[PDB]
Amino acid sequence: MPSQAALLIGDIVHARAEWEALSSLVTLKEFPEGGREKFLENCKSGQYDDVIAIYRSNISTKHTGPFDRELISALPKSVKYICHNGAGYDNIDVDAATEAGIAISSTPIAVNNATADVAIFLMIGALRQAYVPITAIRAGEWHGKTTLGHDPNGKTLGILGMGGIGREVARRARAFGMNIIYHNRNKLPPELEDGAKYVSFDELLAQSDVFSLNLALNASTRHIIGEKELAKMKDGVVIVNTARGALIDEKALVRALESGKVASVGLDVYENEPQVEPGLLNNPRAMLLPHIGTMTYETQKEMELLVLNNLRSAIEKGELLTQVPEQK
Repeated sequence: MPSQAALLIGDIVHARAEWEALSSLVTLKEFPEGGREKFLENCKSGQYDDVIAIYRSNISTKHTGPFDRELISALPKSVKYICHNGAGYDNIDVDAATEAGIAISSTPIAVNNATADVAIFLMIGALRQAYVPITAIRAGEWHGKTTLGHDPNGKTLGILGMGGIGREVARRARAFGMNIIYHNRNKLPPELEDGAKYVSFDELLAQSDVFSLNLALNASTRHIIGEKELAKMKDGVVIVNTARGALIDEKALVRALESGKVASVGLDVYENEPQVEPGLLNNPRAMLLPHIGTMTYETQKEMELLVLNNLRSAIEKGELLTQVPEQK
């Protein structure tokens, strides 16, 4: 009927022009900040009662809290679409949305290159324990206590969750001379394996020299790598995570670093970020970044544009471009 609106939660950094352009189709509304309590008050107040679609992002969670069952339950009945900026969306309760008649899109295949770039950066950092020489040169110590690292050449990269990101990690890692193995719940068809060898979960733990993971976070993949799994890995394994930190029992990871079971880690993500377990943060043999995977100009703008294109498709045609696989 008349009077459709779109609501922006949080900020749009790179694609403001594309957002403003949607005003030819709908009334543009914004919730740039304010907290969950105030967001819920706005919902109950009727002011969003014409909103058919919502743009939100992983970062914008700080302004509303997650789009969990409770928040979805408060959304006005008008809402038909939530277009999310991020390849991960573990802060949206997808089934609650389905029940409320809301379709969700995310941003898959825009994050792949940048995240993989950071995964390989982290892997080489971890294999060289590069925080030591990075710190030493700046301190005027030259090498300082730098120790010899290991070459990735001839070594096995194991990938738990071979998907778009994993394939781009594998492509890079092969150029470094690595052999690639992976485990998904189901073997991928040959073009999607793109050269990698399928193995069981236990075999992935046993055979990886560098172990990396790309899983969606959920109640069952939380701590999928815990004490038991670390104990199955090779002595001297290096672990890389650019996915979600809570996939690993970080306290168990710290104990495994401490015993020498794990030689090093290359992390971009953490179980309670922005907090990092102290024994992890304080370990100069670890290679650690503060979740910078997609923090580039080209990737961030591509991610925004994908969300806005989903929105425009939803409004004009009543369909999404990248609807989440749960609903599809």
